[PDB]
Amino acid sequence: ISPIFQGGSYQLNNKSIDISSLLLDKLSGESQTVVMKFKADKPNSLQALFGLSNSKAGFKNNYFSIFMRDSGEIGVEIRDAQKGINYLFSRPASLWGKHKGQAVENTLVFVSDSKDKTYTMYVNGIEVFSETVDTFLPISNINGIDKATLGAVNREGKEHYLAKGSIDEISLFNKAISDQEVSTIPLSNPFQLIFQSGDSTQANYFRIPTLYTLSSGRVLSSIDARYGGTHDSKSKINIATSYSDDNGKTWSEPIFAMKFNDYEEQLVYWPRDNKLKNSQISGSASFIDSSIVEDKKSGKTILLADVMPAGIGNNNANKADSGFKEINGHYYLKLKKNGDNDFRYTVRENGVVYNETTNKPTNYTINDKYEVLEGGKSLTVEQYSVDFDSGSLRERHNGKQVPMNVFYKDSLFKVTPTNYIAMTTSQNRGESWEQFKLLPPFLGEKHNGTYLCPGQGLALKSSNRLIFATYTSGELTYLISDDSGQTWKKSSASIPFKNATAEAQMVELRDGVIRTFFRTTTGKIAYMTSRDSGETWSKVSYIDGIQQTSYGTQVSAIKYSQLIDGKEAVILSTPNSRSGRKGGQLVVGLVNKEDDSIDWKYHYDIDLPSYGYAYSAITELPNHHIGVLFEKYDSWSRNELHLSNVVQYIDLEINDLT
Ligand SMILES: Cc1cccc(CNCCS(=O)(=O)O)c1
Repeated sequence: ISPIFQGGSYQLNNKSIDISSLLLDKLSGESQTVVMKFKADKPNSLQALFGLSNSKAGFKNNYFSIFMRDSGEIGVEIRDAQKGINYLFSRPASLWGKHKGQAVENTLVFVSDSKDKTYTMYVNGIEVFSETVDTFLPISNINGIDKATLGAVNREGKEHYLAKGSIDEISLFNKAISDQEVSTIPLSNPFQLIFQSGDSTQANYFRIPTLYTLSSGRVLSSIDARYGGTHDSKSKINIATSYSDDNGKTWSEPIFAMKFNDYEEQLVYWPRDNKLKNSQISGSASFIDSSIVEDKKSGKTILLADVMPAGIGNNNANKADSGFKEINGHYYLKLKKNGDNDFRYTVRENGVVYNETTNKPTNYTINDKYEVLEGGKSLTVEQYSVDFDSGSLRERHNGKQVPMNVFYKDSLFKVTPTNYIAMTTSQNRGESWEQFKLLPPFLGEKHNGTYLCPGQGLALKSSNRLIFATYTSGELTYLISDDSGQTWKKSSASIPFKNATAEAQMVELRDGVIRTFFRTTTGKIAYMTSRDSGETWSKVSYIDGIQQTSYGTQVSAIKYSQLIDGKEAVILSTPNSRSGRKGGQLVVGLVNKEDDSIDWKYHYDIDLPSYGYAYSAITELPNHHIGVLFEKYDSWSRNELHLSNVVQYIDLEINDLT
């Protein structure tokens, strides 16, 4: 259908534009669609892009508006005082501001549908809200409407919510266009989605992106596929992967590298209201925090992730037990059988479940998949599904049986409720993944395991050494293998922090010289250096010129392959901010060969200082461009939980950065 109104090249410089004569007498019926292509690289704190209002005295709360905040939030108000209706819908972190230093044209599609009593907002190809009401209010049917306005809302004859930006195109339709029709509206996105709502994972949310370039040129990515909102475990979370064989231009339909089946994989819209947003899937096993490395010698790709048994996360992680028992200098996974008050069982060699009280083996064994078998026959449990239909979250048996896994809540045998580390491999560069194995304890029997640093592992260029960084209280604990990850050893490196979330990433500055950048509690990114390929580690220093928050955020890093201003180059990706997770930057450092110090010379703003930027992953693509996959929102803020499609991918070239 044609538009009833179509206009453009409107400059909003804190002066509203009156289009009432053009538009108001065209509006008819109760369903409308607004399509609007706009820029705002210097928004005011709070501004309206489009307004429909009763401007008369005493009717200040009769208007429709499409508004944004300088935090990147978008929303609408639909108010009529006489009808006693005051509707506000919005979603934080829905906008782009800048890309490569040019203002981004955001494509906004708002559908006001009177038949379905539903308001739907799309921005840059992403539905950010869809709200159904019991009492629909057509944006046209607001009492006494007499003004149509761009860049403000006219209330009692005055400009409210004055805007700074521009509207390249605006069109209105006296129809609620279909989801199908919306999909055909052309976009001007600076970004790409690799993982997204409705893909093969069926997770509505995603966190903790990774990126790694394989020697064949294939680019690999892993991520937390988060089902129960964006909450850290406890929840249901699988690890998913996707690859690109064309320098990041297109990406495979994702598959799982790590998954549990105790709970169904469900696409669920998690409540964002204050009473309910902290609802948590509370009985599901899960993974969290993946890290990737490629082993030159075997050609295998290796992926590690944290593992958590049902119910269990960071809060209630057994911080006094590794979950293994030492016997004769060997480690065995402890088990608790349904009905005991203690862990009276171990998984010895060949999965054989073994009674520790009697030292007699049982008729039960554990297969490669951590599944339970009795006399060689495989036991099952009934799966759970979740729903908010009763008003609050319910976790209910769903009728489907799945193999009994010792990480599950309904399992006859259960592991110790603490965090573990799992490892899987792919022989086909991420077209499929093996069953994972648990890594052994490194810090000992009574020490609960370390925490994987998400992102990349490090493959030393001049040898077969593989290193995965992990953290725990008071130290980083690097995991080192020289035999394609068959066996691992630890290299501990003390840090001056207790209970720090010390997510660390490494770059190889030259052959045998590793620098690790890590998150702290001080507001500065820290670093340490190894010169013997990770055997031993320097004292901690800190970077000046970049700010993080007191709680800090993960930082991603690569050694760039090409000299810049004639010097070795490292690239860092991080929020640059002491207030929140925003102001994303790539920072380019030039190495000083006389002392391996780094001059941080170029700062590249991914988008506005006020727009969200959290965890990230960077990689040098085979064409020497830079790929960035990142949380484009504040993943710390309690106001920005459970947003869909905010992990986004962009392509940069070095000259953009400098
Ligand atoms: C439950 C859990 C397991 C392993 C690691 C973590 C850390 N979560 C950090 C993410 S953030 O800084 O809170 O955004 C949590």
